[PDB]
Amino acid sequence: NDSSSARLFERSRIKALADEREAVQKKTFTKWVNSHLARVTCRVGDLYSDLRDGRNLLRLLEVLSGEILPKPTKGRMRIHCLENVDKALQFLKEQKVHLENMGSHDIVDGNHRLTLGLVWTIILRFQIQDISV
Amino acid sequence: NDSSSARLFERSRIKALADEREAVQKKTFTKWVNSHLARVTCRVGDLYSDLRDGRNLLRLLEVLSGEILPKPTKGRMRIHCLENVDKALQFLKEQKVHLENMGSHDIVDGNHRLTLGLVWTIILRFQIQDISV
Amino acid sequence: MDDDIAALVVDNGSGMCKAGFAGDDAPRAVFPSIVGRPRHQGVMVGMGQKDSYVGDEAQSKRGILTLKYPIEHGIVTNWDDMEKIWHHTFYNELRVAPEEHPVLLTEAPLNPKANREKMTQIMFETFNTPAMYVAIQAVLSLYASGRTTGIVMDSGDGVTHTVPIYEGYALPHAILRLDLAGRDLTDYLMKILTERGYSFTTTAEREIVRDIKEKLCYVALDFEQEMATAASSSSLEKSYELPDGQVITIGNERFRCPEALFQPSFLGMESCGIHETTFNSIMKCDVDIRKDLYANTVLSGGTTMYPGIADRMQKEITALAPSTMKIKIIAPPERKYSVWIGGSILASLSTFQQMWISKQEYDESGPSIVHRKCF
Amino acid sequence: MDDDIAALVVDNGSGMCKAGFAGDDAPRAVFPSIVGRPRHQGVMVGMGQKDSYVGDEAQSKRGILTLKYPIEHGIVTNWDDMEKIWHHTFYNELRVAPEEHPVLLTEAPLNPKANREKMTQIMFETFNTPAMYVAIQAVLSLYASGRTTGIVMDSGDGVTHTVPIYEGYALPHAILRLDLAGRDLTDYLMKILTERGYSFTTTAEREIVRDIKEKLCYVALDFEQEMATAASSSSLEKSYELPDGQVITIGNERFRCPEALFQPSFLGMESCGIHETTFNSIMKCDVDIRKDLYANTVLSGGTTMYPGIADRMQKEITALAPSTMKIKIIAPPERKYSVWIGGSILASLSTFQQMWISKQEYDESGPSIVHRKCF
Repeated sequence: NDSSSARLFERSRIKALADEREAVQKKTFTKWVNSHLARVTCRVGDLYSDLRDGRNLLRLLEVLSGEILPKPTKGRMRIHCLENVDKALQFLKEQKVHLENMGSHDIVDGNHRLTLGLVWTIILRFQIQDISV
Repeated sequence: NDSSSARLFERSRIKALADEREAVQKKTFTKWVNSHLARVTCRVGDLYSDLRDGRNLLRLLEVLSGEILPKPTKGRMRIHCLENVDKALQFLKEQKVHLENMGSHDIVDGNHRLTLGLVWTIILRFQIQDISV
Repeated sequence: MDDDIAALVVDNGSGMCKAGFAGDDAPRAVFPSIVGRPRHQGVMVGMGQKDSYVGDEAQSKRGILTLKYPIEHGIVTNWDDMEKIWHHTFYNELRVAPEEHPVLLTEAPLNPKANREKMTQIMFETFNTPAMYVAIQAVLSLYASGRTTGIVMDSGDGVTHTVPIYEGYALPHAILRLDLAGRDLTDYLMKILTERGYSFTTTAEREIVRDIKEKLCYVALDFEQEMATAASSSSLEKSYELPDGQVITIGNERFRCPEALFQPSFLGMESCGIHETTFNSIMKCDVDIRKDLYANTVLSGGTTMYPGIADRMQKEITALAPSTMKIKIIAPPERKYSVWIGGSILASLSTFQQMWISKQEYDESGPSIVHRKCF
Repeated sequence: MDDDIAALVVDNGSGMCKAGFAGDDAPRAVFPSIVGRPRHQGVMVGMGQKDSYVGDEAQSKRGILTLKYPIEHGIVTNWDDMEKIWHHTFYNELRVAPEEHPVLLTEAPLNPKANREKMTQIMFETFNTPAMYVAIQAVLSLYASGRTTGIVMDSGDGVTHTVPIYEGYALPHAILRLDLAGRDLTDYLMKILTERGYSFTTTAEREIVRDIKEKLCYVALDFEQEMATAASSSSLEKSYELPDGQVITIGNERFRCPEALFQPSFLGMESCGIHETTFNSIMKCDVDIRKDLYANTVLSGGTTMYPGIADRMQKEITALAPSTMKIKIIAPPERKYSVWIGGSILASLSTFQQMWISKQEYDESGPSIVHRKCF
C-alpha cells in the first residue's frame, strides 16, 4: 500500500521534469529576451531577478511592442514593486495574458514557475498574439 | 410573529407564578420566624420591613443559632443599615449563604425576591445546614 | 411531579436562563446568564462586598461591573460562574434543593463532549441531582410547538439551528447549527452604529444596544429597497433614549442589523442567511419527506423575536425551493420560551420519566452515558 | 506632480499636523494641531490683536492661550479651527493655493460619516480642491513600511489602531481602533505626577509633561519588577527642568505612564493592552494567514515613539499567540511620520492618480462618494 513514499519520489520527479522543462525554457526566454532587451542594452542572466521589479518587464514590453509604458514608483518596498508589475500586468491583460496565477507578487517574489509562467505565456502570446511591435 | 405581546403576558405570568410562590413562601417564613423571633418577642407581619435593618435579621440569627452577633451602628442612613446587614451576611457567609444576589442593600431595600431569596436560602440552610442552635 | 419530585426544567441558553418546575407554563426564573464582577475600586466601609454579582442584579450595576456570559454559544466557558447562575437559579428563583429533583437541562446540539458531561457533573456532584437530563434545544421548542414534522430554526441568543424532523424521526446529518444570533448582531450593531458617532465600548451598553435591537431592529423584508428609501428618512429614523437620558436616532441601522442573520457578509463570513441554511438542510433530506419540511419550517429563539423575519423567509425559500408547492413557516408566540415550555411539558410525559439520567446511573456507570441518553 | 499639480499630503492626525507636497520625503509643515486663544485680558495699545493664534505659535504663548485641539481622536470637533490649522498649513508652510492641488488627506478609520465628508467639504468649498483624498492612517504607514502583509498598529497622538493586511487584502472586521495614545497617557501622567506634589492644571504644561513623557517615559519591558526596583531609586529617578527653571525628579512614574498603553486599568477601562488588541484582531483572522500576522506586526505613530515598546510586544504576544512559530515586530524609524511619508509616495503612483475625489466628482455627485472612494 506504498503510494505515499512513492509520492515523495514521484513528485520529486514531477518537478524534476518540470525543472528540466523550465530551465531550458528559461534559456529559451533568456536568449529570446537578450535578443530584445539588448535594444535597451539590458542583459539577462536571470529572469527571476532582472525582470523582478516589473519595470524591467515593462522595459521588455516597451521593446516587444515598440511602445512606451508608465514607470511608477520603485524602491525597496513591496508596493513599489507591485505597482510596477501592475503596469506590466496592465499591458499584459491588455494583451490578454490572464491572471491565472501570473501575478504582481509572482514577479516581485520571483516565483520560479509563474514568473516564467507569466513570461512564457508572453512568449505564447508574442509569437501567437500582438505583444510584438 | 407575535411573541412580543405574548411576552408581555407570559412574563406577567412568570412572576405571577413566582408571586404565588413567594407569598405563601413568605408566610412559610412568617410563621417560621414568628416561631423563633417570638423568643426575643419580635413579631413579623412583614419580612421586607421588620428584618429590613439587618439587626432584626441579626436577631433571628441570634435566635436560630442561639448565639450573639455584633450590633453595629443603626439609624436613618443607608450605611447604618448596610453595616447591620453586613454583619448578618458575615454570619450567613459563615453559614455559606452565598452572595448570589443575597445582599446587604437587598435587605435594606427590602427586595421582594432577594430578601426572601436570602432568608429562604436561610431556611434551605437551617433545615439543611447548621444555622440552628 | 409539580412541586413533588418535580423535574426542574432549566433552559441554559446563552444570554438568558429560563427555569421552572416541570409542568409550569412560565419559567418563573428568567434572568440573563451573566456574572457581574466589579472593575473600579471603592473605598467605602460597610459596602456590599459582592465580588460576584450574578444574573439580573448585574443588570442593575452595569457601570461598575464586567458583564460576562459564563456560556458561549452553547459551549460553557466558565463552569463555576455557570454554577453561580445555577445556584442562584435554584436558591433565589426556584428556591428549592435540586438534591431531590430531576433537572431537565437544555443544551445546544452538536456540542463538544465536555459540555454535556460536565454540565451534568456539576449538577450531579456540586449539587446533588437524583436524576437529570440535558436536552437539545430545538426539539423542545418543537415540544411546545407540539409537532413532529418539519424543520426547527432555534436562534436563541447565541446559536441559530436548523434541526429537521419527520414524524418523530430526525435527520442528524441534516442538522446545522450556526453562529447568527443576538450576541452577534449587537456586535454588528456596534460597528454600524458608530458611523453616526455613537460608540459603546462597554458590555453594559452592548446589552442596551441589544435592547435597541430587540425593540427597533426588525428584518427588512426586502433589504436594499429599505436602504433605497433610507435616503429620505421619514419613519425609518426613530428616537431612542438612554438610561443617561441622551437621545439616539437610528434610521437604516435598524433593519440591516438583523440582515446579518440573512446576509452574514455584513459580518463577513462564508455563512449564508438562515434561509439558505434550512434550505441546505433540506438538500440533505429525502425526496419523499422534503415536501413536509417546506410547509413546516418552525421558528424559535430570542433572536427570532424580531419583526419581518418570517415573511422574508416565505419569500426567500420560495425563491430557493420548488415554488410549485407551499412553503409555510410556523412562528408561534413565546418562541424564545417555547424551548423551555416544551421541556416543561416533556417532563410531564411518564415515558420521558424513565428517560432520566438517574444519580447512580451517572456515578457508577459513566459521564459518557450522558451521551448515551442525550443525543 | 511635485510642485506641479502636486498632490498635497496633509496628515491631520491628532496632536500634530504633518504636511508636504507629493513625493516629499519630509513633511515640511509639522506643527501641533492646536489653536491658541487668549484667556487673560491685556490693555496695551499696539498689541498683536491675535484673537486666534494657531498651531506652532500657540506653543510660544502657552501661558496666556487656551490650547485646543480642533480634532479629537480622529473625530474633528471644531471645523473652522480645523480650517485655521489648514489655511495656516496651506499658506504659511505649504505656501500655495490648494485651488490647484489635490489634497491627499489622512484620517482615522472607523470614522463617523461627517468626519469624512465635511473634512472633504471644507476643502472642496472653503478652499477649492480640484481633487483630493482623505485616507486611512495605518495603511499609509504601511506604504512607508512598503509592505502588504501583517498588522499595523498606528498609535498617533489620539488613537491606537490594529489594522490587519495580507497581500493587499485587508480584514475590515478585524480592524480595531482604540483610545490609547499620547493624549491619554499625559492625563494619566498628570494624575500620577501629582502624588509627588506636582500639579499642572493647564494645557500649556500638559504638553510639557507630554514632552517629559516623549523623552523620559518609556515602556517597562517587565512592569512590576521595575516597580520593585523603584524602591531603591538609582537610575529610574532623573532630573527634568521646566521652562520656569524649576526641577522635577521622576522615578517609577516614567515607565508606568505608557504602561497604560499595556494595562489600561491604570486609566481604568475595559481596554486591554495594545498587544491583546492586535492579538484580538488575529482572533478574527483566517488560520492560513494568521501566521503572517504574527511575524509582521508593524508599529506606527507618535505614541509608539517610546523605548521598550516593541520588545515587550515580542514578549507578550509570545505569551498570547502560538509560540511554536515566530512573532517578529517591525518598528521602522519615522513611525510617527511613516503615516505621512507613505502617503507622500502614494500620490506618486499613477494608478492612485485615478483614485482621487475630483472637484465635480464631489460637487454634482455627492459627499457620500467620499465614502465610496475612502474606505
